[PDB]
Amino acid sequence: REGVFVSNGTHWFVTQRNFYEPQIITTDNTFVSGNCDVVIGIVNNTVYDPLQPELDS
Amino acid sequence: ALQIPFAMQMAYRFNGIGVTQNVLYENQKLIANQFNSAIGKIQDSLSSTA
Ligand SMILES: *[C@@H]1O[C@H](CO)[C@@H](O[C@@H]2O[C@H](CO)[C@@H](O)[C@H](O)[C@H]2NC(C)=O)[C@H](O)[C@H]1NC(C)=O
Ligand SMILES: *[C@@H]1O[C@H](CO)[C@@H](O[C@@H]2O[C@H](CO)[C@@H](O)[C@H](O)[C@H]2NC(C)=O)[C@H](O)[C@H]1NC(C)=O
Ligand SMILES: *[C@@H]1O[C@H](CO)[C@@H](O)[C@H](O)[C@H]1NC(C)=O
Repeated sequence: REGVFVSNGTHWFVTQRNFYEPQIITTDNTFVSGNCDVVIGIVNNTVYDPLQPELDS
Repeated sequence: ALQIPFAMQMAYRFNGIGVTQNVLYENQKLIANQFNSAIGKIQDSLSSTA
C-alpha cells in the first residue's frame, strides 16, 4: 500500500521507502491486485492475517 | 545515490501521478514497448527536421 518489499536474506518485510523500518507483511500492509502469472519478478511469501488468530481464540 | 530496480522506480513514478503500481507491473511490457517506440520517433523527428 505504501512502501517496498525488502528482505534481509531470510524473511520478507515491508518498509517505507525513505527509512528502514521493517514490518511483518500482513493484509493491511499490502493490497491484492491480479495474480502471479502477470507480474515479472514476483516471489513467494506468507501474508499474515490479523483476523485469523482472533477467530481461532 | 541509492540503487533501485528501474521497474520499481517506474512503479513509484506511476504511483506519484495517482495510478496504482499494479497498473505498471501488469502492463510492463506494453509500457516498455511504448517507451522504446517513442524514443525511435524522437530519433526520426530530429533526423528529418532541422
Ligand atoms: C532477518 O531478520 C529476521 C527477523 O527480523 C531474523 O529472524 C529472527 O532471528 C532471531 C534470532 O535467532 C529469532 O529469535 C527470531 O525468531 C527470528 N524471526 C523469525 C521471524 O524467524 C533473521 O535471522 C534475519 N536474517 C539474517 C540473515 O540476518
Ligand atoms: C511459488 O509458488 C508457486 C505456487 O503457488 C509455484 O508454482 C509451481 O511451479 C512448479 C514449476 O513449474 C509447478 O510444477 C507447480 O505445479 C506450481 N505450483 C502450482 C500450485 O501450480 C512456484 O514454483 C513457486 N516459486 C518458487 C520460487 O518457489
Ligand atoms: C534479474 O536478472 C537476472 C540476470 O542477471 C535474471 O536471471 C533474473 O531472472 C532477473 N530477475 C528479475 C526479477 O528481473
